[PDB]
Amino acid sequence: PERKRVSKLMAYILRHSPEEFGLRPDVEGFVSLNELVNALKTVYPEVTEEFVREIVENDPAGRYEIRGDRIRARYGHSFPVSLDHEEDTESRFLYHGTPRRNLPSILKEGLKPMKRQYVHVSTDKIEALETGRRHGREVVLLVIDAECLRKRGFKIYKAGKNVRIVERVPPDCITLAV
Ligand SMILES: *O[C@H]1O[C@H](COP(=O)(O)OP(=O)(O)OC[C@H]2O[C@@H](c3c[nH]c4c(N)ncnc34)[C@H](O)[C@@H]2O)[C@@H](O)[C@H]1O
Repeated sequence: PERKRVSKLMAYILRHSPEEFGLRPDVEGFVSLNELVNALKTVYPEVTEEFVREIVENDPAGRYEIRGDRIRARYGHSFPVSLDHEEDTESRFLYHGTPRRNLPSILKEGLKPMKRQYVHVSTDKIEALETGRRHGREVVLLVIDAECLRKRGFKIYKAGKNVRIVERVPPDCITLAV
């Protein structure tokens, strides 16, 4: 209950609107941990640094990263950020879940970042489908040839446990839609 509310607000601050709370993330997307706790307290005042450190440690998707006294979101940003994730050179197939209503536009334009900086995909079929279900009920599973992306210059990076980021996904690299 309360853990999900604080995590949703953390993602809003660290991915989209930090300046709304007086925060200035560095080029790599990090903000001061102390600054984040004080920002969160203006909405939920009974939050501590230990409560936030428990969220980061127990995050099932690996959303957040703490380097000492700093904290950032690892992906999902809507403002420019210089990330240092490792490249995914092993995956052959990647997956992306999206409402079926988006398929005609995707089959002509490919996957675009839209309001975010990068296109997000997954190595896990269940995670991709759950991600698509956020936007609507009827969801299709897209299968993406990873080597198709690499041969066209689009490197894939390991942003989370199963989450992967890439600049875009041309339609020719989408092999299947189920
Ligand atoms: O942690 C969460 O955030 C990550 C991003 O989630 P996604 O659902 O992948 O993206 P999001 O920005 O919220 O939604 C964008 C939406 O737009 C669709 C899309 C992509 N490309 C096109 C084109 N060309 N035309 C029309 N629509 C689109 C995407 O499929 C998506 O539904 C992720 O890690 C998630 O867990």
